[PDB]
Amino acid sequence: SMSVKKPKRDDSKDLALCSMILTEMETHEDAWPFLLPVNLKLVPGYKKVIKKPMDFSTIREKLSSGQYPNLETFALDVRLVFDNCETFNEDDSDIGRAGHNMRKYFEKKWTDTFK
Repeated sequence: SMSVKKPKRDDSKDLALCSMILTEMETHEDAWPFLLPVNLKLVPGYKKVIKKPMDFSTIREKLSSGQYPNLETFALDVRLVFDNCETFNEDDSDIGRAGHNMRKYFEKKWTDTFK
């Protein structure tokens, strides 16, 4: 509360470390469904159904331009990429499997880097 603070966690490396995680996600072989925004002119249903589209290139631009106020808002956009994927794609599809694999990969890197 006022004049009552928990000990200050060192957050000075968060930017760099979120960048590294995102590089590793970008270079995974199963990243291909997630590298670029879904083309809303060419994919029927996407625009209406997915209220908040997100992809790796859009996270990379937000990160590089100081649009993430803290590491939680960064994790929320990465998870949004996978939650979108699950909303639109069957589990038993190449893209559906890609999303589950990438989510697992992300979550482990997140815990190992920060928890």
